[PDB]
Amino acid sequence: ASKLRAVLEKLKLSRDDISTAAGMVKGVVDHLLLRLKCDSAFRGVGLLNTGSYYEHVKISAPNEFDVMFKLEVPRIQLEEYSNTRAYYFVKFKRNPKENPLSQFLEGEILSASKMLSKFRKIIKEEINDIKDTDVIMKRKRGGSPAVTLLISEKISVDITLALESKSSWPASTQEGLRIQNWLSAKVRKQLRLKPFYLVPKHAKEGNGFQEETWRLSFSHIEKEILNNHGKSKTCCENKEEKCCRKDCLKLMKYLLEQLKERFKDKKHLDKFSSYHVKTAFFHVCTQNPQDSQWDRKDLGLCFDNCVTYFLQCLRTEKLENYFIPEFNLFSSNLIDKRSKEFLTKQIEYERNNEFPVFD
Ligand SMILES: Cc1oncc1/C(O)=C(\C#N)C(=O)Nc1ncc(S(C)(=O)=O)c(-c2cccc(F)c2)n1
Ligand SMILES: Nc1ncnc2c1ncn2[C@@H]1O[C@H](COP(=O)(O)OP(=O)(O)OP(=O)(O)O)[C@@H](O)[C@H]1O
Ligand SMILES: [Mg+2]
Ligand SMILES: [Mg+2]
Ligand SMILES: [Zn+2]
Repeated sequence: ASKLRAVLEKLKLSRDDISTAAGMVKGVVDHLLLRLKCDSAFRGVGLLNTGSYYEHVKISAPNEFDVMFKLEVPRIQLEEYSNTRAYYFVKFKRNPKENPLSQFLEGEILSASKMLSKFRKIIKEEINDIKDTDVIMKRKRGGSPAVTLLISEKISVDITLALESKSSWPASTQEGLRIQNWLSAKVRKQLRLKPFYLVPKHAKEGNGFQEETWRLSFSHIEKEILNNHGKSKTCCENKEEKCCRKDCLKLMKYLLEQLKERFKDKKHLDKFSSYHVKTAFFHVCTQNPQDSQWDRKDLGLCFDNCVTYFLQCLRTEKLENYFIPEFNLFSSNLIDKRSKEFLTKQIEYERNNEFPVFD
């Protein structure tokens, strides 16, 4: 109640930190975007600002920014890899015109691993010829489609290549985005007329990866929803309509960040990410579609609703991707049962003890 408000106060981003970080990031990102347009493959590349900073749910410090370098790929033909619902091979239809991505084809399949290698290579060469600014590239991770930069040893920038398709969303999405009773059927229809994205994250094949696979991304839609999040079009535009939706997501993010920090050397929580609590939070929005169910005065209850839904997800080992219902973020394949039981026990103790990990 009063204690949660004091936590939200401490999580607020400093105006001075925002001013310095926003300037540093824009300078680096604008430069790379310019250099990439100069390569034959990446002529159409455009910027999408995404994740928690641009959703206004970043907590503590503005020290991690996300951007998509998107690229329209006309006449795309997707093939689902192995019923995984989220991972696809990219092929092309008949096209008289030369394909600008020819260099990355393996037979008829656009190689995610080749395209990412060149993307990463270009960015690497380019961040040397930045001289005015201190910028290094961190080592490639199999988990992330992103190239990660560190600016002035303090600010991380994740850049993901993203193919843009203006086609209908794949069939795996048909029962996703259950926003009809919250944001309206007409908004669901408008969002589903927007493009979708594919990022070069590869699917599991036995011991390793199917290195040519891409994964669906709806980061653009997640941002649209968080920054236009009410049943009322004037939600949070006036003092009579201040909801606690973003406050509840910030508190869930802080709960996980604090537990991950406390066990950062003991492995049990390494497989959990902020995307787990972001996804769970969108599900609680579907369950609680009225702005009256997110009144600022009910912060403690609204936060409890998010905590108990997340606990139910851990116990049942079910957390659907918000866009792709048959994609289980909490499957055995991804997170072993012992890790989920360990997180459940820490979160139960926090809920039973008024969240001492916040104090
Ligand atoms: C960059 C950027 O800009 N827009 C989206 C975007 C972007 O990151 C993604 C998109 N679209 C995305 O899918 N990222 C991703 N996917 C899986 C994972 S994991 C290893 O499966 O947990 C992670 C991830 C890995 C390590 C640490 C961490 F914190 C997160 N990250
Ligand atoms: N497993 C995932 N599946 C799909 N999209 C993901 C996944 N992980 C991350 N993303 C997308 O990439 C964005 C950036 O991810 P990132 O890990 O930086 O988290 P975030 O939402 O910015 O929150 P924070 O950085 O504060 O933890 C997410 O908001 C989401 O749209
Ligand atoms: Mg982020
Ligand atoms: Mg990131
Ligand atoms: Zn609101």
